[PDB]
Amino acid sequence: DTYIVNMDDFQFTFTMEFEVTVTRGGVHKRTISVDNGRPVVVWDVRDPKICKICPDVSSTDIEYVFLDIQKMRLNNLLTQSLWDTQRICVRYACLFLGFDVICDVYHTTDTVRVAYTGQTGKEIGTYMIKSNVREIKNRWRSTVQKLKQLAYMNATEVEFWYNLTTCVVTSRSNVPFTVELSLSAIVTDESTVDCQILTVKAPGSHAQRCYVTSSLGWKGVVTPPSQYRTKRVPVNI
Ligand SMILES: *[C@@H]1O[C@H](CO[C@@H]2O[C@@H](C)[C@@H](O)[C@@H](O)[C@@H]2O)[C@@H](O[C@@H]2O[C@H](CO)[C@@H](O)[C@H](O)[C@H]2NC(C)=O)[C@H](O)[C@H]1NC(C)=O
Ligand SMILES: *[C@@H]1O[C@H](CO)[C@@H](O)[C@H](O)[C@H]1NC(C)=O
Repeated sequence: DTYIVNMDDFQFTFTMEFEVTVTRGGVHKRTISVDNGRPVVVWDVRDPKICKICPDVSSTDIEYVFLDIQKMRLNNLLTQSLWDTQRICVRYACLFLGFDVICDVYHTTDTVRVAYTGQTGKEIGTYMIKSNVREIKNRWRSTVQKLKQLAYMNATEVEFWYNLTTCVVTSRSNVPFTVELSLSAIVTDESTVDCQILTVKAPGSHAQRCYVTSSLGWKGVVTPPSQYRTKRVPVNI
């Protein structure tokens, strides 16, 4: 019931990263990521791409409005007084602890990098986030818990075969991870708001192990290479 949801909203700790990039020539981008992972919501230069297990983000939701305001702010900075730069980016990296928030705020231009660390909003930018912590946590908690579980080793799919050895690792989480062969390699990182597909191929390789290392704090192995492309899960090693 509502009572228990409230307590869980408070107790669950996580981070959200809001980022906006504005470039001279009309190319902008707004994104939301959680737990310092890949973006789960992307607005490209329309409607955003929103991860399937993400809450809906309408034009009036706090997340959308925060990013919209930052975008307008950055446009102003370019037009007003930043001609020594072709682009500007702002990033709010916020920790939601209880109903408190600590954000590190980063601004980047061609020649200048700025960081305001440890902002609590108690500077205006963080204030808006701080003032809406309960709503944000309530909206995102379930999404963030699922994203962690989807990052588990046993939710990770691995196609490790030989034709020329290839290892394709698929994850439905935004949690970062790396894929390494037991070896000259080619590494491909394809990602959408919904999944990550990391492929490592080494031509003329007879590597017998494909390792998967997760930011979540785990490492697993798939071995030996198949002759066919079939999905398996990494084994703790
Ligand atoms: C899937 O695996 C998890 C445990 O996976 C490990 O721990 C994760 C935190 C992550 O680091 C993974 O990559 C690791 O491989 C299972 O969850 C555990 O289940 C046991 C008993 O079943 C329980 O005592 C633990 O508390 C659980 N771990 C936690 C804290 O989540 C989960 O059951 C597995 N799911 C399936 C389908 O088997
Ligand atoms: C396997 O080799 C064949 C040609 O012999 C090629 O068409 C195919 O793309 C290869 N598959 C992989 C996994 O590289």
